[PDB]
Amino acid sequence: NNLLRAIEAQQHLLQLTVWGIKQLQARILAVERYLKDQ
Amino acid sequence: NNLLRAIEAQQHLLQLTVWGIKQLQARILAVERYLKDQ
Amino acid sequence: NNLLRAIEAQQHLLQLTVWGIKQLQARILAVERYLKDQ
Amino acid sequence: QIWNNMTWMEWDREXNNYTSLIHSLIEES
Amino acid sequence: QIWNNMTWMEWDREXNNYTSLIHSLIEES
Amino acid sequence: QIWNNMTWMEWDREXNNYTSLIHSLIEES
Repeated sequence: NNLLRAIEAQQHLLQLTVWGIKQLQARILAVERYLKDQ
Repeated sequence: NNLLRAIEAQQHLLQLTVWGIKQLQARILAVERYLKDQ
Repeated sequence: NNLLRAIEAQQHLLQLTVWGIKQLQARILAVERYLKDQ
Repeated sequence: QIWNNMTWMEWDREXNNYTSLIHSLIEES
Repeated sequence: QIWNNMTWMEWDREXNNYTSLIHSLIEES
Repeated sequence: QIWNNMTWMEWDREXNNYTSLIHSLIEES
């Protein structure tokens, strides 16, 4: 039961990292586009 | 068996996040270098 | 026991990705601030 | 070894697919 | 859908909270 | 608390090392 609970919590932690990476990809793409345009 | 299968899938998800972070580190380093050079 | 050991190792891998994302968020925020200031 | 926009959209798809499978495995348990 | 600074500080809190729980679960085992 | 290039290469090594261990644990099971 502690193992299932750990996997559940780790999945939430994984989702947070996936969402964070998506945010950062969009932010650096916005910067690269700005610099290209300038 | 569902726990082993979950750990297997989570390892693939972890690898994808590691690869993504490596990509983003290289992209922001390229931007920081561009800005230094300019 | 292999499952507990795998979850332990995966937690270390998750911590490394969380730390990496925090680093990158700070780096792209520093770049966005530089560009705003310029 | 620099992923373009299409490679990032494949990354997103592969993350969604593994997440969907894991949700089912944890529920089915 | 662009997270601001406060949303990132919530992200950090939520990551700390899950990490603390997982540490306890793995120890308690 | 800003990691330099060498600290990122240690990060990469530590990620490879944990991934190698996990692969073996999941196989050995």
